[PDB]
Amino acid sequence: SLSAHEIRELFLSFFEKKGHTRVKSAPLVPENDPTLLFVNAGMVPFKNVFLGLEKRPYKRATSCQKCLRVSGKHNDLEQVGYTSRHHTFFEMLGNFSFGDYFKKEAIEYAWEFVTEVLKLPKEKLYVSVYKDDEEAYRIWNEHIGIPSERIWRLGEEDNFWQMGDVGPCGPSSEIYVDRGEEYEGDERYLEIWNLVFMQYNRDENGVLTPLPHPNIDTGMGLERIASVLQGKNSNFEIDIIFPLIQFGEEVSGKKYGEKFETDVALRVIADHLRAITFAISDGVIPSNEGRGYVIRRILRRAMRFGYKLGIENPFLYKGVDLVVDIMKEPYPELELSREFVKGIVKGEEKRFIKTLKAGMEYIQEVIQKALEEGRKTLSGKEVFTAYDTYGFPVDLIDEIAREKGLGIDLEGFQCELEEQRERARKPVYSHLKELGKTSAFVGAAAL
Repeated sequence: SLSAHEIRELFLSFFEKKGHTRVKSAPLVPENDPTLLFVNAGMVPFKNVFLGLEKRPYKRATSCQKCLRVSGKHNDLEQVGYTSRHHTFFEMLGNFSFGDYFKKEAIEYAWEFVTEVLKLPKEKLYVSVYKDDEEAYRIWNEHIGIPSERIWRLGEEDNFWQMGDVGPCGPSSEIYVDRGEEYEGDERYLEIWNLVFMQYNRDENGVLTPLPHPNIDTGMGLERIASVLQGKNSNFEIDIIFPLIQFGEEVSGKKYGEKFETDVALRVIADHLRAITFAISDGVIPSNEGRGYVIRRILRRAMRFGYKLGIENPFLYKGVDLVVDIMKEPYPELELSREFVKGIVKGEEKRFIKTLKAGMEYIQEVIQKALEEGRKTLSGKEVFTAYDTYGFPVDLIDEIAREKGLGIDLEGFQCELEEQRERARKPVYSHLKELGKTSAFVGAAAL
């Protein structure tokens, strides 16, 4: 019913209709936060304002934020392709108070938007609050008029938010849509909005004291809500994503929705195309460490799944064109970076494709021999070969082996690394013993 592009502008213009200043998406890469690789949510750009370190001409903000979930405590990379809900890159709609309005308004606005602007039947909406948050329950039940039967009081894991282990925190309220009895669990009661009531400060001892000025933080995933409004069962079948699945079909000659493993590769390519396009446009260069390596991995993973579909040549650079053309309205700057991003991608593909094929042969070889001889893991040496000789990211090796039931000898791989680190001994820096763990985020040459 509503195009993804349409949903975005509405959200923005609706909150703009209420004192909110439309702040544009901060780049995926944090200008000054060398600890965090990518912006993973809404408030990150606004973090200091929520703390009182940065002032702002406004007390109300709204935005559609370019987000990546490929690092640290918010890392969905391992799941991308296997489900219908996970992303590397995605857009988050948010409304924030610093701290002007609190729970009531945040709830009032959110209810209005979902009922009036989104036009979703109110009897098909469920809400969750923190069991100890009586104020929030009250607002929903009495003031908004949600029957007690469509309100959930849940615990800390479900309804309490924290900025970190210390600092600003508070209860949260999530809005769900009952998609029908034809579904199950969180797929039936699909969350579309998370409202955060930044109410408390947690000190170094874990004690919670009230904040002088309560804050508001919210997040609504654009791809997910669009799937509800477009009646889709997957984020990948939406107007602004499905064309990329079709790009995968056209190049491979395989069809979506026939074989599960075929769809996985298709979803991986479609999603990764958006990630690489947006990251390289925002200034990231594929390298062997940090932000550059995460995208190298993403790009390599996509190359691998395409080759799994029988694509013997580079194709990912062609997909950039589609993404740019699909996302040029809300992000007109993607057009200035188009050819630049395309060239970078093609060069990366061209640089690694032959080494990927040769590596896949080696990996499938030792994998096959291990099954013939009754081995349940790839030895440390074999993992080091594919990682060092063929430049395969560890996570990728672990995933290819996982396809046939084999794990990877982690202690043996750690051992092998010290022995290699030793060849120089007898950029990036690793504690000894960290090396096994550090190798999941850097290329072999970086060690």
